[PDB]
Amino acid sequence: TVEDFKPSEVNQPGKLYPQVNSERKVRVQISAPEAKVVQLDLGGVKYDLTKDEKGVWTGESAPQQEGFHYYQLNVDGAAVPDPGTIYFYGAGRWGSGIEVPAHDADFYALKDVPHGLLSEMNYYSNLTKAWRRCFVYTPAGYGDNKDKRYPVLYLQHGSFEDETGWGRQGKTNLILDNLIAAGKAVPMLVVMDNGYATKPGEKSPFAASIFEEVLMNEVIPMIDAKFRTLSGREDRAIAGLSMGANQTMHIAMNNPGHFAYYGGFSGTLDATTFLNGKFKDAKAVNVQFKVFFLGLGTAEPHPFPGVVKAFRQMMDKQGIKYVYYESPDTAHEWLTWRRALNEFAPLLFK
Amino acid sequence: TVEDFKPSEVNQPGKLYPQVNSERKVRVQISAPEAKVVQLDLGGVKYDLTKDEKGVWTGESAPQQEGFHYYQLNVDGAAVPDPGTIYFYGAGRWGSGIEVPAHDADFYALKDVPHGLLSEMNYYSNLTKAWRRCFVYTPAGYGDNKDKRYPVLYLQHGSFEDETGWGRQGKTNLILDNLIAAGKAVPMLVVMDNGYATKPGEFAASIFEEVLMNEVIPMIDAKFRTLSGREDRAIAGLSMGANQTMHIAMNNPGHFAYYGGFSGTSNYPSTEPLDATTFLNGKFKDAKAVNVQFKVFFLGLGTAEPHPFPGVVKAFRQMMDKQGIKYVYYESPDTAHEWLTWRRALNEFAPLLFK
Ligand SMILES: [Cl-]
Repeated sequence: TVEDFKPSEVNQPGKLYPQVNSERKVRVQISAPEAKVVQLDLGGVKYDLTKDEKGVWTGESAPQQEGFHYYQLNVDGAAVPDPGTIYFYGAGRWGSGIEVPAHDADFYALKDVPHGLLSEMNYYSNLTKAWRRCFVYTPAGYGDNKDKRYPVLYLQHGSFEDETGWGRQGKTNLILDNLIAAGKAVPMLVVMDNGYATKPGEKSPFAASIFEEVLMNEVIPMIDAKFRTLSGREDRAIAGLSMGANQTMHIAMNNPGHFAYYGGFSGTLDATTFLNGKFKDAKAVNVQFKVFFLGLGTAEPHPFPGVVKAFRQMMDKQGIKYVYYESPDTAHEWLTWRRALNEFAPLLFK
Repeated sequence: TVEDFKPSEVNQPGKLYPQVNSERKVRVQISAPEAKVVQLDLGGVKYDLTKDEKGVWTGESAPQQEGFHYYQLNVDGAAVPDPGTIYFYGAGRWGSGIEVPAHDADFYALKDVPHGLLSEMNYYSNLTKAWRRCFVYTPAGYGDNKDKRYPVLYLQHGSFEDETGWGRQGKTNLILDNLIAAGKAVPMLVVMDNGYATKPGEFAASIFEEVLMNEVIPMIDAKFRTLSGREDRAIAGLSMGANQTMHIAMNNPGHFAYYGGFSGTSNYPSTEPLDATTFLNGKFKDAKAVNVQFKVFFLGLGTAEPHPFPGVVKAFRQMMDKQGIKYVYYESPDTAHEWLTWRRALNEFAPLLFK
C-alpha cells in the first residue's frame, strides 16, 4: 500500500485514524490487547486487521470509490462504531462513515463564501401523534432584506436514514452555499424532514405511510407561516433519494397545484395504470413541471439502473419531458446524491 | 434487582438496550460471540457483563445519580461506544451517554409549547486562522416579531467538550423554550461557542476572550436582531467554561451586566483563602464597583460534587462575603460534576436575566 495516508475529514478531534491514501484505501487502527480478531467492515467486505506487540490493531481496505461510505468495526463478534470518527445516521444506526476525497470534491467544500444557517425545528404532529423534527437551511443573505421572500426545496432521505442525512452526509448547506455564491442557483430555503410517518397505532415497517399528509398539512404550512417564503407552486420544489425519490414522486404527482419541480435520485411500465395513471396525460405532466429530473450512479447495483431505465422508456414513449444525470463511478451512496443535488438545484426557480 | 427496566430515552431508534429501572440501575447488552471479556464503564466503575449461550453479553450497573452520565464499553481491550445509544461530545470524544430520569426532569422536557430554532453557524476566525462553528438559539417568537430585538446569553461548555454540549446533553433550547413559554424568562438568544481558541500554529495560551469579544459578539449582533448594550448581554459557563467566562466578564465590565459560574470559579483548583487585593488582578478589590457592574452574579454547585469543587467555590464565596459583594447561590441536590447540575443551574440562572 502506498504510504501517503492522511487523517480523514471525519475523524474526531485529535484522532489520527482512520486515514485514507492516494489509492483510496482506508486504514483503521484500534487498541484491543486482549482481542482474538478485529476487522474493518467496509463495502460489504471484511478485512482482518493485524495486531502488533503492544496489542494495537492496524489494517487497510481495498481501494474504495470516491466519496462517503458507512462502515463499522468488528471486535471478536461485536459490531461497533470506530472510536476514530464522528457518527452518521444510516443503515438504521448511528455509526461510522469514511470520506474518501473525490476529484470534484470542491463543489461541497467549506469555502470562503457567505454561509447560510442550518436550523433545527421541533414540532408536534397531530397526524402521527408524536414529536417530529426537521432541519431548515436558510441562505446566507436571508437576514439582509427582511422584506425579501424565497422559494423552497423539500428534500428527502432514503430508507433507514433520517432528517439529518441530507445536512450531514449530504453536505446540503455547503452545496447550496457554494452554488448560491457562484450565482449558479437561486437563493432558496431547503427543508429536510423525516420520511417515516405512520398512524398513531402502527409501529410496523409495512404500515401505511402518511408522510404525504404530514408534509402537506403540517410541514409546508408551518414553513410558509414561520419563514419568509414564496408559496406559489412555481416557488416550491420537491426531491428525494432512494425510497425518498418514490415518496416525493407520489407527493408531487398527487399535488400538482403545489409543486412545479421534481427530482428523483436513484429511485426504486404501462402509463395507463402506473401510479393511478398520472402519466397518462403527457401534456398535463409537462405543464405541471418546469423541471422533472432523474439521477443515477453509473455503479449502482440491481435494481436501480433497471428502474430508471423502464421509467425513462415510459417517459420517452409518452412524450413527457425530463432531465437525466449520471454520477460517474458511484453507487447507491451519498456522493451520487450530493452530485445529483448539485446538478438539480441550479435548475430551480428560473 | 427490580425488573423495572425500560429503554432509555437516549437509545437509537429501535434499539432495546441500554435500559434503566426504578432503582436507577443501567442495563446494557451487546452481541459479541467470540469475546472473552465485555465491560460497562460507567460512574467511574467497570462492570463485567455476562455472556449467554447465543453469544450475547448482558450486565447492569449499581444505582446511578439522576441525570446524564457519559459511559463506554470495553470489548477485549477496545474502548468503544455502545451501539445502542445516540452519541454526545464530551470527555474528549463522541461517545455514549445514559439518561437516568430525574424527578424534576419536566423542566427540560419536550412540551407542547412554542419552540425556538437551534441554528448551526459556520464562520472563519482570522484570530485563530481556522474555521469555527457556534450554535444559536432564537426564541419561538423571533420570526413573528420582525421589529423586535432580543438580549443575548453567551453560554460556555467545560473541558473536553465543545459547542454542541449545551444544546444536546444540556438541553438548552428546551429549557429556554419552557421558561420563556412559562413567562419565567425573557425571550433571549443563546449563543454557544467553542471555548478552545489558540493563536495560529499554536496547553497553548487561550485567545478565546479575543475571539469572543472581537469576532463572535460582533458577528451575532450583526447577523441577528439583538439588543447590544452591556445590560442586554449575559455570559456564563460550566467547569472550565465558568473559569473562562469569569475572566472575560471581569475584563470586560462594559459589555456584560450578568455572570453565571456553574461548578467553577477562577481560583480553581485551590481551596485556600483568597486575597481580594491580588486575586484575579484585584478585579474584586472594589466591592462597590462589582456590585454596580452586575445586575446578576450567579454561582451554582452540586451537593455531591467531588473534591475540590466544593472547596474551590467555598473559598470564592468567603472572599465575596468579606468584600460585601452580592451574588446568587444555587445548589443542585444529589448531583455531582455532571450535566444535570448544569441544566438546573441554567434553569435557575436564565430567569434572572434582563429584568
Ligand atoms: Cl460534528
